Amino acid sequence: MKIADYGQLGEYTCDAKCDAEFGEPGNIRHLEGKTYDYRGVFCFNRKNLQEA
Amino acid sequence: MNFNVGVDFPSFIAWDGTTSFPVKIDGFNQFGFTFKVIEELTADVPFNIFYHEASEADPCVPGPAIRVPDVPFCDGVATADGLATVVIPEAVAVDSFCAGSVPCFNGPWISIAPVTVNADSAKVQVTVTMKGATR
Repeated sequence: MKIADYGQLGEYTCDAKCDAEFGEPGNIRHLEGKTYDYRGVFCFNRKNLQEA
Repeated sequence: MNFNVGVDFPSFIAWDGTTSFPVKIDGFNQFGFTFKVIEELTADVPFNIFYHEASEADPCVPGPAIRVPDVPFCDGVATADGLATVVIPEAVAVDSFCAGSVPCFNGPWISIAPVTVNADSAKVQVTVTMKGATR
């Protein structure tokens, strides 16, 4: 999870205004990743490997 | 012997029948208008309320006029177009005075002028009163 933003809600307003305003909400996001593969190979000869 | 009140409650001219003078309310935290008529009218005369904003070139010169928005109360209704206005009725007499104000400040300057210029509009005098310095 990544919390991209928080946004702003409140504001300074007059006392006469009995209502209130709507702000801008935050913004949350989802992310993901992967893994990778490392591979190799090597070969021998039995007689040489035994005699060396 | 002196009981001077001009130090605590100054007054300024806002309309005199020929010209409208922007008034400054930045240094004060309350204010109100005052209407008086000097001769019999022919019909109601409506006024438009404006506020100005600090100019970009100079920090102490009023900008262009901006109309003041309305503010409805709890048990009440809004203006036809959402703006604020005051209308002086024809029943008023030469020996009376009327008072009124707006619920909110908006810009640091304020002004008032008639909707139209005519013979009737020249019979009304408007003045602005402050109620305390904060600086």
